[PDB]
Amino acid sequence: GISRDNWHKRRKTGGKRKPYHKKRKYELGRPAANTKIGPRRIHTVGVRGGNKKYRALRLDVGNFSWGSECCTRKTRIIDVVYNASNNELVRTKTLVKNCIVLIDSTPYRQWYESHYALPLGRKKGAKLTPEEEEILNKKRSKKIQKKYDERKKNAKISSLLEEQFQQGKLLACIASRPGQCGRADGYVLEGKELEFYLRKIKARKG
Amino acid sequence: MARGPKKHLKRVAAPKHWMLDKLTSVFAPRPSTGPHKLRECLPLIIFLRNKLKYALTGDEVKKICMQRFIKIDGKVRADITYPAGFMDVISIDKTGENFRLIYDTKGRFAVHRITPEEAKYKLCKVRKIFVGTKGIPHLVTHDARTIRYPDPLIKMNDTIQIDLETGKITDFIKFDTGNLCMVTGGANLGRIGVITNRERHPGSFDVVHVKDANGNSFATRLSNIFVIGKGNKPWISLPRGKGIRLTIAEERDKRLAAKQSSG
Amino acid sequence: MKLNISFPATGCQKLIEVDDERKLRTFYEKRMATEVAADALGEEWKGYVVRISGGNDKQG
RNA sequence: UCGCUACUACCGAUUGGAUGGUUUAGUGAGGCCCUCGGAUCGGCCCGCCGGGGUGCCCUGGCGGAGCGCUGA
RNA sequence: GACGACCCAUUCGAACGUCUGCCCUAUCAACUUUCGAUGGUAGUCGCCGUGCCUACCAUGGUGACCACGGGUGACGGGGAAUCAGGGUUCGAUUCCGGAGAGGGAGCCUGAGAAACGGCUACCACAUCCAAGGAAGGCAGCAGGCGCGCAAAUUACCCACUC
RNA sequence: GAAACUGCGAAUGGCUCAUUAAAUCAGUUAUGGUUCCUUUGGUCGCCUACUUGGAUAACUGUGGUAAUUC
Repeated sequence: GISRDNWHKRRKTGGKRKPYHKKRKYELGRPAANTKIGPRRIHTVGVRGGNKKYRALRLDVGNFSWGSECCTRKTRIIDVVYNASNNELVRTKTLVKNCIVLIDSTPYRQWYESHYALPLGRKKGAKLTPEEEEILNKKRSKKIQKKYDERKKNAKISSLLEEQFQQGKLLACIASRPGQCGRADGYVLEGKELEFYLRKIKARKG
Repeated sequence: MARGPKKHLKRVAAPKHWMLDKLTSVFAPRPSTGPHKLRECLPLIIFLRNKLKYALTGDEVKKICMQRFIKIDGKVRADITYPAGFMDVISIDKTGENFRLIYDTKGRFAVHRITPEEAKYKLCKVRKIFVGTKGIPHLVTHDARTIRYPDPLIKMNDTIQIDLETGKITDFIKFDTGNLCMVTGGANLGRIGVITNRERHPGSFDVVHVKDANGNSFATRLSNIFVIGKGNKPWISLPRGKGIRLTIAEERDKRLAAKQSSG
Repeated sequence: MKLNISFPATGCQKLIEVDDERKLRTFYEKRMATEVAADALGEEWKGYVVRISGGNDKQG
């Protein structure tokens, strides 16, 4: 119906070619996923040669990663901020490859606190002392220090990172096609990208 | 016509090395899918009534194959058509006969009878090396056998002897200059001669010179060469003719010399 | 119309033909698979309830 | 040149007629996708009986309640 | 032994893409573009590559070496007739490739179809009816009407070839 | 052993030349840009298991429509 033909469209000279063969099943469209954020709705689509293709509508979880220290945990996908293909897609909260979105930022802290033995940015130390100090202080004899010594000075954590934990959000990059895969996935922004997209955000809105 | 795959091949579309006539009807057998390619096959039924003449109609072959007197590559087959090609062994155990499919210098599949002892193995070219899962290797051959754990110095364009009984190759030949080779396709076909020289081009369609024991030099593409044994010493039995590739004048001279068309 | 009364504990079923408006008024303006009292159908029914399973319009 | 017959082409009022294809705008069948919709049909919990077991349990049969929760 | 299933290889292919090759016409010389024309960047879609499609951005692309437009009683090729040499003319038609099943469009099933000996709708036709409804597509083999200068049996049979 | 469910084929063939001027098509090349029924060869162990759950056809019986492989 809606098709992805190539026997339409002008040649280089501005010429036209007269109608040749009728539309066929291997040149075919099928309308866009237009996936949002919400409760999971998945549809299974039969596709050529078999080998079913998953189309995801309204995901709310993706597997992001923090490849700086190589941990990857499942985290909720809150809202869109920047979509580098169009401005309109952000307004209706459409989710596609290479967007910039927000997450809860929760397990990354839990991992950091247990492994590097330090909290991130904090409102107050009063919260920590009755519980959440129980993990941070430890009763080991022998391997209070012995393990943790090797973790020291490999946890400088950068300025633009640390400030974001306090808000409870982090900026990560969709590196999947949700409409073809059936899953959202990605990597979290680091380095110069994370400097770049801040400037685009503050430029465009506000 | 086409919307999917075809299931007919006519008489006149079919290759000329099956030596078909033109006064039986429009269709020809067409080999069904298998390890060999249809411009290199000899379909089974063409061996049984257009060569050896046991059968006379296609319905007779259907009554023969069901009885399970036929084998191919030491296993039992039971259909009108099977796509056996170069270097396979047919085995009828009731008559005590064994055949081999190999090329005349004319370039067509002949009758090359052999001892049953010879018919316990065949010679197979290596074409591709492919590392499988968890650090295990594979071979790929033209008869489409995947033989795991080969020796780690065997590479493509070599040939390997396979025991039909147990698989799992016992020995091999290494591709080297001065080893004896047979041709399997192209304009030169059925010629036997040593390698002599190689030629390489980065890209594709490298060629391979050849010379025989009649003092003639010729060349062919790389991928039409098949190794048969070390220099002037085949590790297989050879038919009459022996890759000489006589001119037409000399062939005339032989026939009028023996005066041979009667016994 | 007719009816096809059916007894599903012998597997038997029989016909009967009526055109009395009142007895059929019990069935009128109701969808399939509703149950209604068949006691309206006469004096040989007095604790029967039936279920209508459908039928055939005119022109089949 | 003018007069006589066969014959062919051209111009032409009629803003000719007929048939076919393009083209703006409006209207738009049918299917597909998406978002809703819930006719209707089941399952699992509490009574009585049957079987097994410790008034109660499991399973089967039968009825009714909330039809509660749940699937199609 | 039989059947089924996941993956890899193989076979039969399928689908896109490279370079070169074309009949008549200028009383057809400029053509193509936000109704994407050419390119860049990102995304959607698709079996995959790709302006295929969308957003943003650039202003290109093609032509006297004939573009663009129009015409063709133009399906293409393997070939055929004539012929000293060079040519000319023909190729609907038994092999190979392609396109189409009254005209258009959409779609189901399946590994493979935008299928018509499958389906749904519109349009042009034509059939039955108790007038409430229902059913159809011979460019398959025969056969009929029509059209014309112009073209065969409503025959016999799966034995051969598949 | 009729019938009926299930698997498979019906996308092959046959026919026509209407459309179609870099299109079709031919020679030559490319999948390191992809899909592939089938055959062939490999792949085959991180109060229920002495075998689990509940419906449909043929069939039996009663019908409707002028008419249909309804």
